[PDB]
Amino acid sequence: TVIVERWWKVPLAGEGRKPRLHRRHRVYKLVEDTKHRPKENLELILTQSVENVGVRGDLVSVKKSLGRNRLLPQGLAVYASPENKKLFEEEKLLR
Amino acid sequence: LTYFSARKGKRKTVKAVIDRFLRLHCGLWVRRKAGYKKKLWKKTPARKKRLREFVFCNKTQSKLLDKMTTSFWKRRNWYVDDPYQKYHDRTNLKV
Amino acid sequence: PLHKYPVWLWKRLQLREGICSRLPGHYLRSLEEERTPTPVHYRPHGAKFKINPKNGQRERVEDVPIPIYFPPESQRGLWGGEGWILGQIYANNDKLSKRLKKVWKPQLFEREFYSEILDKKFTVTVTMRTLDLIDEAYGLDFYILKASGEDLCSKFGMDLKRGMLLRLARQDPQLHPEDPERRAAIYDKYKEFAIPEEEAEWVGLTLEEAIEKQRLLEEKDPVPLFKIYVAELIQQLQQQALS
Amino acid sequence: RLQYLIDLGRVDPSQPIDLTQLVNGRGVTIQPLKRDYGVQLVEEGADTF
Amino acid sequence: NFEKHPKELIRGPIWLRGWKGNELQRCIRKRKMVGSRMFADDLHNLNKRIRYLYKHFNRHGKF
Amino acid sequence: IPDPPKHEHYPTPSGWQPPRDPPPNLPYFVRRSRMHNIPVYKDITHGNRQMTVIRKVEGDIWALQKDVEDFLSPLLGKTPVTQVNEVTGTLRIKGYFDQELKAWLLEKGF
RNA sequence: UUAAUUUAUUAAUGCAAACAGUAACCUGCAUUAAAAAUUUCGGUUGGGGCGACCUCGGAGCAGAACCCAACCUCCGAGCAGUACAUGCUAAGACUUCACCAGUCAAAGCGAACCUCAAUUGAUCCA
RNA sequence: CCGAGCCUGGUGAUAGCUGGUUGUCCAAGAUAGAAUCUUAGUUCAACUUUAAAUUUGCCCACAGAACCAAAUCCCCUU
RNA sequence: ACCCCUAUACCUUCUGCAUAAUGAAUUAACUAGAAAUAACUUUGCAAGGAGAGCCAAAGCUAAGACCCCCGAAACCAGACGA
RNA sequence: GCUAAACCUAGCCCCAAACCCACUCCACCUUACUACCAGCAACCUUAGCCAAACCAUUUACAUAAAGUAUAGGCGAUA
Ligand SMILES: [Mg+2]
Ligand SMILES: [Mg+2]
Ligand SMILES: [Mg+2]
Ligand SMILES: [Mg+2]
Ligand SMILES: [Mg+2]
Ligand SMILES: [Mg+2]
Ligand SMILES: [Mg+2]
Ligand SMILES: [Mg+2]
Ligand SMILES: [Mg+2]
Ligand SMILES: [Mg+2]
Ligand SMILES: [Mg+2]
Ligand SMILES: [Mg+2]
Repeated sequence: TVIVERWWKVPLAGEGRKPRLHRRHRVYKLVEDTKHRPKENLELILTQSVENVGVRGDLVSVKKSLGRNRLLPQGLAVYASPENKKLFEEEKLLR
Repeated sequence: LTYFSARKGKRKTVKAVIDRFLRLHCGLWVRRKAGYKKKLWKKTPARKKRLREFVFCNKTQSKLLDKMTTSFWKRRNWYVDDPYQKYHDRTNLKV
Repeated sequence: PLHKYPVWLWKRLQLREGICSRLPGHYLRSLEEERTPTPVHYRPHGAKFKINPKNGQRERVEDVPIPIYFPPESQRGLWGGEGWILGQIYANNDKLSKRLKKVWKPQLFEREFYSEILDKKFTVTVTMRTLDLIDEAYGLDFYILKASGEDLCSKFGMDLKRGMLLRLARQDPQLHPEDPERRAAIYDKYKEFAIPEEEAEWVGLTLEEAIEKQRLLEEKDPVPLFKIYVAELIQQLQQQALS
Repeated sequence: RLQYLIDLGRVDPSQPIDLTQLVNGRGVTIQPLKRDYGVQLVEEGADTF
Repeated sequence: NFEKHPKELIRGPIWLRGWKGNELQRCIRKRKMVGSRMFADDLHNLNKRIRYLYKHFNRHGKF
Repeated sequence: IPDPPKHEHYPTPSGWQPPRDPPPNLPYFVRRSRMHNIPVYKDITHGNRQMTVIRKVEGDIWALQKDVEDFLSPLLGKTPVTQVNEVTGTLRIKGYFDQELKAWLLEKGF
């Protein structure tokens, strides 16, 4: 994904009006890319003990690739949704 | 100088003039002397002094400036404490 | 001469006029909505007023979206809100340097997605942005449901959504027997959403498709006039008997 | 100017002189577009008031 | 009692009803007021006229 | 527009004075404006040319003109140079004599 | 094209992004190439070319208030040196035949007790 | 009619260049210089026209305008 | 009626054209100055004017009155042709 | 006296109002106007003339606020 700042300034047109645009408003200047960004980490609840990377029942911050192409498809983990979190807590308590 | 604009069909102002000059209500045009913020070392003090004064434009120049602007820049403006306010109106003329 | 209504309104008029009027009220509403989609390729001016530089003065600040271009590859599989950007660049980002045209493409992929409501694995063209969105909404199904039609950005996605809605409505067996409890559980996950069965049929359709559907619905065979005549005769006879 | 107005009947000094009253009288014409911020009282008829 | 202005008496094309104007100006007004619901073949012509007119006024003549 | 209140002593401050009753019998009469001022005005035709105008004149304009001439001849050392227009009861007198003219009018009692 | 500005196209690379593991194919940003693409080709001139010149000053033509040309005749300049009140301001003038640029300058307030012929360059931008 | 086809559209393209600009009668009315990719043009000045306001305008007579011819400037009277 | 005397077509372009410089066989009909600021003018009202907004140290409202035609080689977009 | 002249009314222009058109039969996407036999499919910024007296960034495509704020080789102009 590319974020593209618009050079040349759209001249500001009303509440309920489209602002017509010019072939110089078509000129852009890319401010940032979503790529070339600090890689973030995703939260997952583990349904199974995995190696040293996760303890069963616990909520861990994983590398996103690992989450998306291994853990989630293989039923080894689930998203940090508030829904199932409660359930997991309950399970822990029971244990 | 756009005697008729595209959308409104009114005359436009050449904004260079507006940037550079001050129209007194009497229709004198006041200008900062050129070459006044430049190469001041080589210039003799008297010359510097001369260059730091404001100046009144020639009749022809004034006329040109009037043509170049719209009637808005020629209105009476009642500023609170503009330093030039006293020069707008003219006193004790005789031909 | 002059036209009665302007040319931008002709399409609207057309809807009123014929077969498009026979389409239901809840469907045409969707067509008419056309809201502002989620910003993807530009940072928005979140506040309506900013106070600019150069002069210490507040002024209004509207945010005009970058037009975007979706090539027909993107209709086949879920891309995000993002599609191809078509624009121009100044050469070394000085305006006094040359202006030259530019096409900015999204980074495409090909990935599988299991959908609980559908019980099937869909290979999808999926941008990173889409993946991120999915993660945010947790389930792919959830994302499909949650994502507003303008936001979703694909015909395929829309279709999927429609299917999901239908499933929710009917309460049809996706897991077949030996998993009724499981099915119930799944359903309970998505008690939110779940529109009436008649509305969910029309969801995520083009105009032409909708029209076709409508036609199919009210095609039939023409009824014999003879039958009608006979009925009338019978009625008359009955009336006579009564009197 | 104010004095003149008073003399002429328009602008009643038994009431308060608010901007509105002045406007009604038609002593001071003012215009919000072109950024007028109201009347300013001036010294011009200081004596003979 | 000033219920109606004399400019509301006049019957004519909507774009110039109580509005004097100029050649170019009139064209512009037409384009804005009516152009939306104007015949393709004529709208184009109008646009062309406007283009020409601007050039003629803003550039071509004397003084 | 309201008719101005009856003050205690004329001429009022800001040098106003009403048109005195009864009307002074003369060949000419000068109505006042909307605002009850005596209608003599400055005018500058060109950049140079400066003049005064008495414009509400009624009846015998010629007589009025003559009177004006008589009045103003000792100041200038001339015959003032006047363009009367009979149709619209007016009087273009060359050079400003506005305030003086007004004063004269007041004295006369218009 | 070895004139300028560009590389959006193709070129490989390089760095990201995607990837896998263990003790390639695509997108984004950089790179230099190839290929191209916009583009312009100043004036004076005893035709044009070639050669020379193109701004400023002094002398002659121009003998006595200014002004006065030529690819007319002759010298030169594109700096120095001394200061560091080469501080502030200000009546009134001159002016390179316009404008812009230049010049002179009484008084006053502050202080003491400029030389030099030419010696320079607008606006916007930095 | 290929140094890059033809047609339509943008296109009433653009021309400091050339050509052309149609009833009567009267009046005033001529080329000091500037800069300028500028000398086939331009914009200031100068001259020219009109409408104003005005007081001086032209002709000019003695005096006067360094040193290293013809004349001119200034100039009261007239 | 000729014969006598006087008499260098026109337009354009020119420092200057009878020029042997351009154009024009002739008739007919068609064929080329259109825009406001700012001025001036005469009305209207007037320390105000104006049918909101705008202008106003005599103004403001009003009308009237100035600003051509023909002509490239060209450039680009989209069709059509071996 | 020949050639010729002359001649109103076809219709048309600009508004206003109102949202139009489209199967007697047969034929017509194959070489259209053809009675009768086994495989594709649409979407992808406009540019340039031109103006800037060259030319490269750049140049418009109800009323009032307002040709105001802003933009701009800070200029043309928008
Ligand atoms: Mg609005
Ligand atoms: Mg040459
Ligand atoms: Mg030679
Ligand atoms: Mg001079
Ligand atoms: Mg001194
Ligand atoms: Mg032409
Ligand atoms: Mg004459
Ligand atoms: Mg010739
Ligand atoms: Mg060209
Ligand atoms: Mg062949
Ligand atoms: Mg150009
Ligand atoms: Mg050229």
